[PDB]
Amino acid sequence: HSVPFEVFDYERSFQYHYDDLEFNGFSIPQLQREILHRQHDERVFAGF
Amino acid sequence: ANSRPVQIFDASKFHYNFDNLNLNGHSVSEINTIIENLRDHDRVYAGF
Repeated sequence: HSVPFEVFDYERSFQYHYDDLEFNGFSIPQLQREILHRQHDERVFAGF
Repeated sequence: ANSRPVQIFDASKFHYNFDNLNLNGHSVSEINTIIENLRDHDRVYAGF
């Protein structure tokens, strides 16, 4: 399975699953709201 | 008057049914997932 067109969905081949999907106490339904809150305010960015 | 394979299919005109359809403790979804579970593992067969 060295072909790169199935690693996108790993449940069929490797079906790995870590102990938890948390990161610094962040839940998947949670992330949406603070992402929206951050993107609400205008920003300036650097592109290299 | 039921010799026609065109109208032979539906059992509503035959008045019978089954209570359950589970096989070996596996519901429809169990087969519907084990099919791709075995498809992920490639192999070869024979034909006669």
